[PDB]
Amino acid sequence: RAKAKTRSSRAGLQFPVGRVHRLLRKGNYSERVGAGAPVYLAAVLEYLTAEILELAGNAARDNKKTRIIPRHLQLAIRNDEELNKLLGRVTIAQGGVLPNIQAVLLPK
Amino acid sequence: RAKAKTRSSRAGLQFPVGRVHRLLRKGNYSERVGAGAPVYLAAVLEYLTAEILELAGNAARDNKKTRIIPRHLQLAIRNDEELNKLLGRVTIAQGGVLPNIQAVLLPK
Amino acid sequence: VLRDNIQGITKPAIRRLARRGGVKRISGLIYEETRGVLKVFLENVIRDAVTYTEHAKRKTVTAMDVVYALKRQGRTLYGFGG
Amino acid sequence: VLRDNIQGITKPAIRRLARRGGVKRISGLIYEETRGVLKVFLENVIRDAVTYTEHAKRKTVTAMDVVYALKRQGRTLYGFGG
Amino acid sequence: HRYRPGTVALREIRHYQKSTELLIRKLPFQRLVREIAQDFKTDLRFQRAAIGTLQEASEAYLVGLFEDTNLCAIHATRVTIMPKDIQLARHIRGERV
Amino acid sequence: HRYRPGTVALREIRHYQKSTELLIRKLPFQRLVREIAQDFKTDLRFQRAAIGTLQEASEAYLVGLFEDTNLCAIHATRVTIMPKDIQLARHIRGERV
Amino acid sequence: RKESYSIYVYKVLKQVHPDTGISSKAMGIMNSFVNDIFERIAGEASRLAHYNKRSTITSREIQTAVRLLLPGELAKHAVSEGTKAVTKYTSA
Amino acid sequence: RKESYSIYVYKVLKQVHPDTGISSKAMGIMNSFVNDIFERIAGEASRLAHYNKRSTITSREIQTAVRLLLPGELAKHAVSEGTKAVTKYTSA
DNA sequence: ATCACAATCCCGGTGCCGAGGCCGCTCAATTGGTCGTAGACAGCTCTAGCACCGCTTAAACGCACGTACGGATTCCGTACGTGCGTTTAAGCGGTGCTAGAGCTGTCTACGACCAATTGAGCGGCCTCGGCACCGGGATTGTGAT
DNA sequence: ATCACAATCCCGGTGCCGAGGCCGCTCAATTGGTCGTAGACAGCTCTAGCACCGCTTAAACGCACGTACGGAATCCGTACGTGCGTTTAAGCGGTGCTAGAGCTGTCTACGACCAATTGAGCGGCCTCGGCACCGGGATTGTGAT
Repeated sequence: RAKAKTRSSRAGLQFPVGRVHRLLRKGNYSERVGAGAPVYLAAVLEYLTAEILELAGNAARDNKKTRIIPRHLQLAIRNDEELNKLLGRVTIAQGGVLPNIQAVLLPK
Repeated sequence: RAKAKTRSSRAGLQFPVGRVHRLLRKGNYSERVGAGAPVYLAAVLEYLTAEILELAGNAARDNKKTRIIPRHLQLAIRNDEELNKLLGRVTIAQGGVLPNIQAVLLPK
Repeated sequence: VLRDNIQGITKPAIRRLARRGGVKRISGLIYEETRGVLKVFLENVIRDAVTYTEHAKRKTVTAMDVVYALKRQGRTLYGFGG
Repeated sequence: VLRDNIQGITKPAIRRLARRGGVKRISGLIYEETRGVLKVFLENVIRDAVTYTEHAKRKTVTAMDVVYALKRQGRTLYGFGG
Repeated sequence: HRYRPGTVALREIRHYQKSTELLIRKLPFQRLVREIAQDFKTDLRFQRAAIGTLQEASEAYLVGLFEDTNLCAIHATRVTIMPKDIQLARHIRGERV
Repeated sequence: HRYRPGTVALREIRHYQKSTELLIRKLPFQRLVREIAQDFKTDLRFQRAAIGTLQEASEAYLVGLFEDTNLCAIHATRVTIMPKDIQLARHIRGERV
Repeated sequence: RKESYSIYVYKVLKQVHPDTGISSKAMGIMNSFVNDIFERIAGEASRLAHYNKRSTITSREIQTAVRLLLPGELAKHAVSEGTKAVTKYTSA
Repeated sequence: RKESYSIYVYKVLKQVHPDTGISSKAMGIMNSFVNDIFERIAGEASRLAHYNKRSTITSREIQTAVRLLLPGELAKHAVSEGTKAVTKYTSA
């Protein structure tokens, strides 16, 4: 036998290709699962995770914070158009809201 | 070997138990399908069909017609509160709308 | 190549659609706004329908592609428009 | 037998919820209407959650039952509360 | 002799809420659909029933939107629907605004 | 000396939109949830996380509803939200009304 | 050789309103309705099975999914019909 | 022994923000997000296989589901990343 | 523009509890080989989508005209917001008791699988019955008289 | 209040095409036997949900007071709706051409499955450091002047 290599490392990914394949097989999605489908799915999931964490880290740094909290994820999602469109029907627990006051309610 | 008898006739149904069982089995819904599940599902589908057809036939007879058309189905659905809740995100082709004029727009 | 067909949705057609919705008086600026809204809705539905068509390796958009695309938007349609 | 706990949703709490919504001025009839709206929302979520609990043959409503019920309502929730 | 403003409008409301036929003409709508579709793929063909289904869905969507818009206009104590009414109705529905 | 009406309201809006904590007290909400649930099944138990999750979802729902209600009140050229604003917002959203 | 519920819908129509016909457009509407309700119930039953780590869809899953999907009076009457049909089928 | 994505989310986080941490509640949010996107993509791919009478979910179905679900530039970049990963995997 | 002062931002200076690292091991991922079938691909037929054209007539368009409606203005009465002293009950931390959630082991009934039988459903053909249309008449409904 | 007359309901009378009935066949449903395991049930542990209670102190409540806002009434001016003559292009029917939808047959590469191997991740413990909070101090936002 050759030295074992994870399929994630073959595809250059951090998300686990094997676990994605196992979840696809056991989820009653189809009778058979092709070889490239778990790789493609892991790649897409990793990309979306990276996008959200980059935006949330920027939001955390803007507040001089080191750790990301749910508020930073909420700010990242609601301030970015595509993420706000994808996550439109989603509530973030302890995310709060975007600061927004209607102009007619301001003084003078 | 006895004479064949349909599972619909055993359960006293008009909807086909065998076709429902085959559709459940091939729909990637679960690994296994119980004996009573298609019978129960067929009974429920038949009951809902009968409920809708009764209301639509009442509407057609109220319109002095002997044939049910999509307008009658739309009238029956939108006038029954339960069916309106069930079919609230559904568009009926050629169904039209419920006649409704707001009171403020009426004359004098 | 087709161009500027949104104006084929005429002012009287929009008036008829408003009448079926119970509208009694219509502002003059409503017609362009309605055209914009229709163009956005159609763009989304048609993009999804063409995605379904392309996945099937077809060159013809079927009515079933349109019914799936409408089911994606949360706009389930019973029957077919003909 | 608990009774009339809807008044535990006090007027100051409703005012805080409206302030997070950006409301500046609140009519006096808003509080009872808000109580009704909240009761209806809770009734529909709790009915679905109790259904999920009873299917599992459990006697204890878990957080996951509530999460699934919110997913029924089209109210997907990420994370959890305490 | 002539009718007061709104009498013909009310008659039209009763007539069009009574009926079920398509309110947009078929050839202009078909041209619009093909012009939109040419941006996503070139040399696309359509079944007739596909364009018919698209028109049915579009007209239903527009009629529902006009119902909501009319509610907004009445809420403002007007009887004329205005673009701000459409904007409000679409925002509350969660649409692309 | 005394603040004019609306200054404290604008301060409160800024404060509560800055924060993320729960705005309904926990014990009354938990009593409400238990009272509602007794009508579906007697002698139910609740995980604490279950009630917490319910409170988070409920407060999010009410805040979104109040945002839509505020839009309706402003559409009517008002600065005060009224029950009719809530009714219109819920009707446009597709709720039970 | 396409599959439809047309003959069964017609049978139910003949029981419910014996003298009433139906147009082919209305029969297409009915077919769409039957297929949509089927997909809703089956998907909710599948989710119920997956949540509880079960591998079989039984009448219990169907009953729970119907209670989840159907509102109010409809759910109670449909549950009554399903239970009655299962009981009659088991005694056969 | 429940399975979550915390270790891979943390790895990606250190890839994009080396100096940035994350709290456990934000990590729970991230786990919910990954699970939700997985369910959406897999369900759309299963529908695509069923509509075309195919028994196998391949990378084509995943790509079409990605185009159906993700809006705009997110879809374009996600498709690019998936294609690159599959190309790298095939040459291994 | 001035002035008072409450609210708000800024800069350290700690505590504390949770984020993050370390380690043993077990259980899921990986490797290699065998086999059957899913689907990729080619080739063929024949449907249905597109182009185009000429006529007819319903629909659209442009314009005149008047009035109904939208929007601005004013006025007023009270229902709201703000502040403060008093009462309430939420939150917290501790304790005790037990329902029931989660797990493990046994075994058996149920559902998959398969081969043979067979009858229900579907496609095509055919013929009348429901329903839209038309015209002549009575009903009713609107706006100036 | 009345009337002309326009919109609308009644009452039949031929057409006409779609509904619905009928028949042969094929392919999906049924029946009977075998067997593997999913799950029903029992029994056990020990987690975590519930009840109760006493203190602290923040929040809720009730009331006074004043003014900002909602609602009503008035007015005006112009942008709507309605009617009519002219233009436009939709709809229809027919003809012709061909792209491509749908099906069938062949074959082979891919994915399932199984047994052995091993390393990735998970739970548990441990420890420092990020952040919350507090207090002292400077700034500014708000209201009367």
